[PDB]
Amino acid sequence: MREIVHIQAGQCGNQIGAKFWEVISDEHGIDPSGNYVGDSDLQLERISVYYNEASSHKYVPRAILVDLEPGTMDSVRSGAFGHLFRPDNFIFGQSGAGNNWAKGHYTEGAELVDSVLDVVRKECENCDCLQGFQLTHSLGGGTGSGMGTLLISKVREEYPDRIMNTFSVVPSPKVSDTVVEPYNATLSIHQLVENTDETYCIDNEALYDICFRTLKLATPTYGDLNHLVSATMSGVTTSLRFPGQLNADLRKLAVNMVPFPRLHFFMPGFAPLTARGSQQYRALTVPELTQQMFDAKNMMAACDPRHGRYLTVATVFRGRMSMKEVDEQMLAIQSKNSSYFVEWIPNNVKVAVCDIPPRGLKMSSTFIGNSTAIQELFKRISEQFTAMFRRKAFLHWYTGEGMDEMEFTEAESNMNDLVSEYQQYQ
Amino acid sequence: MREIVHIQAGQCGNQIGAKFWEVISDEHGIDPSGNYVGDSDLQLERISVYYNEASSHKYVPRAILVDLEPGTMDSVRSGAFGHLFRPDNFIFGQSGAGNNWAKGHYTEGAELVDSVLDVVRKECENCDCLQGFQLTHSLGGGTGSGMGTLLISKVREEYPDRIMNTFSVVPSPKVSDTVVEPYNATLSIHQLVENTDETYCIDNEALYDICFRTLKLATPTYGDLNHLVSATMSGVTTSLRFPGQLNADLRKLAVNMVPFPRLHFFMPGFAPLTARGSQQYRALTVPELTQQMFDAKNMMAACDPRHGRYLTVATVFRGRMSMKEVDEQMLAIQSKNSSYFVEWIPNNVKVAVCDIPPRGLKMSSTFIGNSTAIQELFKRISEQFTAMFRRKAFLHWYTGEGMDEMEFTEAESNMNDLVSEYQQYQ
Amino acid sequence: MRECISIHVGQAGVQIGNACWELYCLEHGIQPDGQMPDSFNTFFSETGAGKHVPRAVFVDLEPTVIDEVRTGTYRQLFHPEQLITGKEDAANNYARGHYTIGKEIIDLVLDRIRKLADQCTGLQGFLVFHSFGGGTGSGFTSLLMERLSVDYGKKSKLEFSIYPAPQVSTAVVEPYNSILTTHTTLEHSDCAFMVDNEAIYDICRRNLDIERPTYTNLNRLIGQIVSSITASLRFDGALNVDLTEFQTNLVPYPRIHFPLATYAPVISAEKAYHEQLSVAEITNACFEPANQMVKCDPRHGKYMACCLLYRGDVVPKDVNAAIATIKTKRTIQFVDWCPTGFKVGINYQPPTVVPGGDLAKVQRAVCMLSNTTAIAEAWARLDHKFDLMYAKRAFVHWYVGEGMEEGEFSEAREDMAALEKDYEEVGV
Amino acid sequence: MRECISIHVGQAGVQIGNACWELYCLEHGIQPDGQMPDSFNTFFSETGAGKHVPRAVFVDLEPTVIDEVRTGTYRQLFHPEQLITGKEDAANNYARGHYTIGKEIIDLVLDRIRKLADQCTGLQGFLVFHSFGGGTGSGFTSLLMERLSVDYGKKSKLEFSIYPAPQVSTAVVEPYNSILTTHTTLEHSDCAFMVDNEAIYDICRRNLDIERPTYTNLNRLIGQIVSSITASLRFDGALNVDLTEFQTNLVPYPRIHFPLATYAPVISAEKAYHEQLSVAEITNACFEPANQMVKCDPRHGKYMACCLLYRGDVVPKDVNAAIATIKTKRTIQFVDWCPTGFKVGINYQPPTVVPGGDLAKVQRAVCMLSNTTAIAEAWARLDHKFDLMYAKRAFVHWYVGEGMEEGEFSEAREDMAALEKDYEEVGV
Ligand SMILES: Nc1nc2c(ncn2[C@@H]2O[C@H](COP(=O)(O)CP(=O)(O)OP(=O)(O)O)[C@@H](O)[C@H]2O)c(=O)[nH]1
Ligand SMILES: Nc1nc2c(ncn2[C@@H]2O[C@H](COP(=O)(O)CP(=O)(O)OP(=O)(O)O)[C@@H](O)[C@H]2O)c(=O)[nH]1
Ligand SMILES: Nc1nc2c(ncn2[C@@H]2O[C@H](COP(=O)(O)OP(=O)(O)OP(=O)(O)O)[C@@H](O)[C@H]2O)c(=O)[nH]1
Ligand SMILES: Nc1nc2c(ncn2[C@@H]2O[C@H](COP(=O)(O)OP(=O)(O)OP(=O)(O)O)[C@@H](O)[C@H]2O)c(=O)[nH]1
Ligand SMILES: [Mg+2]
Ligand SMILES: [Mg+2]
Ligand SMILES: [Mg+2]
Ligand SMILES: [Mg+2]
Repeated sequence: MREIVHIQAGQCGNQIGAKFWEVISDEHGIDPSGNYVGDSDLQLERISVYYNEASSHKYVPRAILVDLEPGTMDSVRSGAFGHLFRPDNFIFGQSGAGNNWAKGHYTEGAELVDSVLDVVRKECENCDCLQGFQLTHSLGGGTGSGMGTLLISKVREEYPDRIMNTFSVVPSPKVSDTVVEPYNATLSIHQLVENTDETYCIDNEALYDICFRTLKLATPTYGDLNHLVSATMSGVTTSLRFPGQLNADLRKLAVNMVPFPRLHFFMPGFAPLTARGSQQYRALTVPELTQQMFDAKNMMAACDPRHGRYLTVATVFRGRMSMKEVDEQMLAIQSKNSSYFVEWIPNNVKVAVCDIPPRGLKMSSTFIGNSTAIQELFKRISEQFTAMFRRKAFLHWYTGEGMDEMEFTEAESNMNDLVSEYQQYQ
Repeated sequence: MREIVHIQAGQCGNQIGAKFWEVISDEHGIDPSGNYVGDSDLQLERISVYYNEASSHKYVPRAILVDLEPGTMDSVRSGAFGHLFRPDNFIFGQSGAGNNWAKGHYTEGAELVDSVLDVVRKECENCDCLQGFQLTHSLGGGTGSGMGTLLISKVREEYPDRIMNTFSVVPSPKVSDTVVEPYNATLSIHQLVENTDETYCIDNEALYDICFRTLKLATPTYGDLNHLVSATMSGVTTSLRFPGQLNADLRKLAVNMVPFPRLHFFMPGFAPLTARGSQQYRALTVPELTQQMFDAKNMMAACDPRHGRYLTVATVFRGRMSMKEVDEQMLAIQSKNSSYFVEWIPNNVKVAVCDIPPRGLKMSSTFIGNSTAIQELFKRISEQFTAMFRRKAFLHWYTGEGMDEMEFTEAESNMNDLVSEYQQYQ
Repeated sequence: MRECISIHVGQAGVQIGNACWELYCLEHGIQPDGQMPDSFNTFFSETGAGKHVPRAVFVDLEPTVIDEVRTGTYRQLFHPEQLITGKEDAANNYARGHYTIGKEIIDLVLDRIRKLADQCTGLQGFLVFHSFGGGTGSGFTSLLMERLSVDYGKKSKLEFSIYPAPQVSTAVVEPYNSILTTHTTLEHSDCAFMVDNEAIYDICRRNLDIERPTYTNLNRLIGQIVSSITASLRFDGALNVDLTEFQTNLVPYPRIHFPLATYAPVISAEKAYHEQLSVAEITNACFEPANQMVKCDPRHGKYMACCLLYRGDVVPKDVNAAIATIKTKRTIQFVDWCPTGFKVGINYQPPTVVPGGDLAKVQRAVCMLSNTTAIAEAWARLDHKFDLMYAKRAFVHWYVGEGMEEGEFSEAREDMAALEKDYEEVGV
Repeated sequence: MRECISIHVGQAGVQIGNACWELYCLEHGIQPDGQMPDSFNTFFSETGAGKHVPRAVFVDLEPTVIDEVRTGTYRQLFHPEQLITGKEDAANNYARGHYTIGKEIIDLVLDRIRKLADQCTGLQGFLVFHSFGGGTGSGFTSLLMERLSVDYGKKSKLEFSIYPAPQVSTAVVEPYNSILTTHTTLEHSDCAFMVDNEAIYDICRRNLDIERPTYTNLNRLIGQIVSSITASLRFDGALNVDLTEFQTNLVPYPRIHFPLATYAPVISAEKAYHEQLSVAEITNACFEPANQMVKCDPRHGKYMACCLLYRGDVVPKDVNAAIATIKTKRTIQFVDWCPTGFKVGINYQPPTVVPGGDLAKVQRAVCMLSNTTAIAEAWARLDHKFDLMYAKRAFVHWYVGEGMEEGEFSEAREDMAALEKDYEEVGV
């Protein structure tokens, strides 16, 4: 019951996804080549959510690994824990898109799609009850942005009522690892608008900041950053994988957190973000966690929630707690500074409490916010697009792959509309 | 009771046949020169289906080995396991047909036939109850195609009510190992049309594909390819050689799978096609097997079942299973995508379940389909014939051996008729 | 006296027999050799000093299945000449079963049958096991039935037919075989008890908690039904029932003798300790569509005749009250021309438990034989199936080549149609 | 006779049931297996030699919670088919509970219910546990209620609804779910006893001295209330009360059947030895707003009907005097059209103590069921909450996409308004 398909597209997705798999396997007591080292019946009970079980009690992720560039695939396999993945779920093209969204979306993506589709169908028919999909990818590159969205579209055509989740990394203004990010982001976000139920917006800059100032680390690697993301991912789905006191699946959160179909971009935050030298000077507790979760510093999306308003917030807590305590904390948060909580939605807080905490720490919280402040992120991107598009810069590459001016205009328009909608409700 | 005669004609037949013998001997615990190393009474019980038993408990195949070219015979004997064959069952001419069907069918075949006939009569009279015949051969060459069909005709004259089976390799368009394949195929298929009860159509291209993409092998040899064929052969007749829960002999399948006398060309498929590195990531089970069997990838004939319809399908499963499970799977297959199942035949699935699985794997399936998609195979051949015949190319050789234009015309006409019939019922 | 003889035809017939006879041996304290460590006389004869032997005959136009019998746990129970085999099977061809291949073996089996009859003193009847879809179970059975009619026109003949539902069909030509044989069956059978595999499977998953039923599993249940049927012949009761009774009480009209058997309670080892096993409860279970052994649409039709065979510890008063309650329920419908619908039979033997079995020991059990108009629907669907296939002459060559003529099929179809019409009529 | 059956719907329904049944087992000397080492007959049936089994049914459109039941301390108490699960939950969507997902499971549960009824002799009623804010506890419950109405229009049906106060809300769409379900509930429920989490929490901190209450903690208290309610059915008293009585005595008017239950005394192990536990004292405690299980503004309204269920050692005279005293107090107001406001019930059983519990053993206890006009305020606030959300069509897409139409909401709102008006009227 309630079984999920994972998908990883492009470089970022593949690496983040790997990390996620490492984490969740660790949580459920699974070794890399080793079949089972779990300590508890509970872990065993819901292995079938994310895994399949071959002969002699082996276990294997319902995960699909996709990229137009062969190299990253090589890296993934070459890592320790690489033997756990079914070899038939490695589905890569021959030549990479090279940060050309159009290539991702037309020339190579189309050629790639069929194999992917077949594998997804196979995965579906294998299992009794299909819940949802989880895609990890970028909006800044050609493959993750272009092909990913195509894939999503295809999926939608097949199963209209199933859940679509995406964990999407986003562009930031000061740090651009590609000059054509405005275009790439724009095109892909349009596509997302129509086919996703919930989208988790994640910024690298924010992550870096967190690593530097909160965790007090001088040398953050990508892996470290990815760790947080992995943790967040784990947190979201804890309700499906463990018996709690109050349980909230993917669907539940979606229903709770989306007042209008269009506005389904969630800003995740996480607690507690402790440092190594600094942890022994804290009393581990509900209120502290709650206080941490609503700081602008712990928003993984680089937007200030001070300049917008929360429509809705979902709080998923792990470890034993007093539900009453949690509720009182929530109340305190709401009444004290209701300045950033929308009046027409009376109670803006959703709570889920799951009994099994992550490995390492005794109590933890994941915060998922639908904030009107997210419009700010889109605005900068829009501005950048405008700046580029007026001079027709770099349009020629996109033209060369089938694209035409009209599409760009339309996507931008859509984005603008979205922005306006967010503003209106603020 | 229920005893069979095996025959191998031409190069392909001889090699495939050898492989088959190796397999079946292995299955029933027989060593190459060694009399008996079997582990079970069951094996012993039905040795007399395929074997004879000389003094001191020796065992010998009811197999006949035929070729116009002496060389292949030499190869067969020279191989390990070559001492098991009775020396009187090696019946070869002096000079090979050289891909001239007419030579195979008139000049040398006629000279060869009498000895073969005598040996077959000897084999028949020796045994209490004669069930059927199994011929392995090609349609692309002179001996397998021409002489084989003559032999078949002769057999028919003798015993009209006995079962005729043929395992016939077929030409493919991109890969032609002879330029005169259209002619050879045409002439032999005509002959088959009138005298065979069931014909198993097998393509090399398909086999190659399977070896490359499914088994993930870089260097397929002929032996490897032949292995699959051998396995298929073994699967067909498992009902005669073992006690099951549900049993289906040669006759049973024939009755079940041929709605009209003319349409007796079966497309075999097999499961599971596992790779060496890839096997440990599968839960061995009925549903998986069923899913594998109906993929276009696992059709040994290079035709797409997506562009035709199944008239009938026979499924032979080996190893312990839940019959109920199998039936439910079948139902699922039928109702879900009935798009390629003929309406006038209500239940298009035949099931046989035999308790003894092959050596190596724990559960396995053989699929035998009567698909209207087979017309496609004939069509290309017909086209090629038309292309050649208009310019009168290579006709002269055939003329030189007694043949005349009329025969060609007639065979082609027959083929066309056959094609039409398949279409009509689609 | 009152002895009864079992005939097993084709694979289905044999394997059912295997279970049944095993069950019987366990019931009467007969070890698999034949020694015991009277009542049982009706099924087992005696010869020698202490050895007991089944009055049974096994027929198959192929040695495969019966070879296993010859070399198994029960090899010593049967004398070798009560097992007849050796030849080519009727390859799912009714015609072969009836004409070509039936012809060669008939005399031998008939002689055996006669011998068995002669051994006994005034046996009541014959129990015939087979499938309708098999060439042997179809064609040969009819031939055998004919022979039996010829020899003993008077005596009772009951059958257990394995009937195919279209969704769980395992053979291509099931429709032809079923129709042809059914026509022949019609004139010479006193009643035929239909069993559907699908229903059995359903029962296994829901009420026995087994996801993967084998054929072996299925047969046990069937054997239990048989036991329930014939227990009144083999044992002392409070109120008794015989083979003659069934014919009398289930057949309003000559042609309408195809009733369904249901059984309860069907319980796993685990579920019993949380079970108040009531007489009323089991009766209730008996009339619930999920417990039917044929998938028939029971609520749409009406019930014509119903026989309830209880076994174990029972208070007749309680049974009566249960019956009354059932009658009082509105949705269950009896035909207006029969006010009183239940024949009731009681047996002091608790039903038995098979070593390594699926079924829990129970203290009260019931087998209901019930005749409903709804079963006509099954025939209608079969006829529909037949009609399309016939339309294109699909698979006709096989039958015509075996000495069967084409108009025969048409005749059979007509007969079936008439039968269907009859059910429609009597239900008014 | 007089048996009663418990139905547990959704997570809230299940977990409450868990505590309740545990409590019951402890009360009647039933170990967690099912053996005892009659009175209890009204809640437990018997089957087998010595094993006792709950007349209870657990329903959830998701396996999570009920899986724990299956594999816990009380795994052996329930037969597996009284636990129904397995599917996608109504994701806090009333519509899913009622239309899409309720449709698939209803028949199975209904059959079970019928079976349970049939096992018993003339059961009085049903006890239904659920939340209003859950998609299952809202949508499914209404559907179930409908079914029950259809089957047994006559019989009594009581419910325990977990009602949400706006300040301690844990779900976004609690207002929609509550309103829709409440309308449906209105026509088919005899009375619904509201419980507020916040109130419980308050009680725990003040009178049990626990700063950190878990859900597990809360449920114990609720179970005690239930026990108090049904003790008169299960035990010998001096003056008795039944389910029928409650309906009679609490409902002046068809639509006005939403009374509050309060309980006392609620004491830690420590505080008891400095406690003069008086009959009068507990009565007094009963009418003090800090002891209410719903936060309602009790002093502003008037009391319409009040049932006092005493258990333990009690002198009826003392109770009478206490009642008189209460009446004499000026601030507590009864409606002018009812002079005599208290139904009084007595039970010789001391309430029980749970191993590892929070509650002290007491010799006198009381559960008061009281109907006040003040509870209308709760509905008003809920309606206000609903009204703003509705205004922008917030979260409407989820409901419309599940086969629920938009005017329905409006209708529900109207109904609620009318209900509110009614309370205002009857209070004059
Ligand atoms: N959170 C992370 N973000 C990353 C990581 N690596 C890259 N990125 C971000 O992703 C952006 C580009 O994504 P990719 O590297 O996957 C390039 P993509 O495969 O999407 O298309 P091509 O460039 O055509 O291959 C880049 O601008 C970075 O901001 C990582 O390990 N973690
Ligand atoms: N499946 C296999 N097919 C083969 C094998 N060897 C050859 N062939 C196919 O058979 C075709 C010709 O068959 P043969 O080699 O037996 C030539 P044949 O003896 O039939 O007549 P002559 O050419 O007159 O000797 C050739 O075009 C190939 O496509 C084999 O080992 N396996
Ligand atoms: N209930 C039950 N049905 C069976 C069993 N074995 C086969 N069948 C059914 O019988 C039909 C197949 O025919 P068989 O009983 O094998 O017929 P046969 O008389 O042996 O003749 P052939 O099938 O031609 O060998 C199908 O409808 C099967 O579902 C069994 O053990 N139990
Ligand atoms: N008193 C009490 N209330 C509970 C408990 N668990 C959940 N609730 C309340 O129930 C509501 C949430 O609905 P659930 O009972 O989970 O509803 P459900 O029927 O399981 O359906 P979903 O919530 O959609 O899973 C909230 O108002 C909670 O405060 C419990 O153990 N005790
Ligand atoms: Mg890349
Ligand atoms: Mg050659
Ligand atoms: Mg058979
Ligand atoms: Mg729930």
